[PDB]
Amino acid sequence: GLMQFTLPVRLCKEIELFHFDIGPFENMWPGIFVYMVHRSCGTSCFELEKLCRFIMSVKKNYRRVPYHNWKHAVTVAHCMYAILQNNHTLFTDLERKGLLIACLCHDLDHRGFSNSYLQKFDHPLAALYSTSTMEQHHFSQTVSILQLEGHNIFSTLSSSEYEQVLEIIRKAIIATDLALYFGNRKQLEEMYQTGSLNLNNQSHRDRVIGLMMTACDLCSVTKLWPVTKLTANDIYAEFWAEGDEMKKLGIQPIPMMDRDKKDEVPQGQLGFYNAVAIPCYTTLTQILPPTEPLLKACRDNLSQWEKVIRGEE
Ligand SMILES: CN(C)c1nc2cc(Br)ccn2n1
Ligand SMILES: [Br-]
Ligand SMILES: [Mg+2]
Ligand SMILES: [Zn+2]
Repeated sequence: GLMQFTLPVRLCKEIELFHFDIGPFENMWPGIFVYMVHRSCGTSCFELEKLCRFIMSVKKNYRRVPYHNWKHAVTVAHCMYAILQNNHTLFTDLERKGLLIACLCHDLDHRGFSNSYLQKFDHPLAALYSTSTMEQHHFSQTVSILQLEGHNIFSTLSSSEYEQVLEIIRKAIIATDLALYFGNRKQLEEMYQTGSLNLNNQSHRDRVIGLMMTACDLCSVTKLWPVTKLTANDIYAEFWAEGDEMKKLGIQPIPMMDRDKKDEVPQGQLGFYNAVAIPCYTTLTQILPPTEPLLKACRDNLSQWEKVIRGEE
């Protein structure tokens, strides 16, 4: 009970900032996650023995793909940590517990392919779940791991608190389906501007937690330019692999995914910052003013992609 995790000074300070990079030392990522849980939640939220066993089973069930991997899991959990710490009083005990676990689990057993590719492939998971295919699988794997002997980090919740936290985690993971993001932000935009947004309305919290999840999931666009630039390589390596597999099914992939059309990437990143990222962190800043640094960092990187196009790097 008296066993804190402590990090080296540079990490101890930088981890509090939205733009923190968890680094290339895999073996430190579990301790980073626990540190965050302890400061975000308490030293008491989870039995350390069970948490550690839950973390290492979650790690095992992320695959060795270029981007949708264990590092992404922890990166996305860190962004949620930064949002929760800069918005101390807005979130219940259960939400703080549930959301860091949601973020760590959100891409469990991802194979590096989109919901579209599963459906064109006719992957079994596409028959089991017609929408938010991978996201329903990710929630399914989370529940599977939670039910391994020794792994129930929630065992000390009441029956009804347990049901609420698994419901927070399910909606949180489903919301990482970018197809659902557009409508979810449109509604939050209207609710904010007409003044009807009410954080005591459960259906409204759900929407706001969904946007937080989109923001954490996209947080690679809110890092320092060199982190953003190198992560984009990993993202495009999955896209081009998926484009290769589309060609194998006899389908010309969208250009984003065509490795013959790399030249078009900087313009494609422009489109994405403008269509998805900027609107996402704008609406999030409006709802949760202290998340402004994510918007500012996102704008800085949009500006960096504009420079790539103009031939200035
Ligand atoms: C090109 N689009 C779909 C895309 N998706 C992402 C997600 C993140 Br994080 C960063 C860049 N991109 N680029
Ligand atoms: Br990126
Ligand atoms: Mg995902
Ligand atoms: Zn993700």
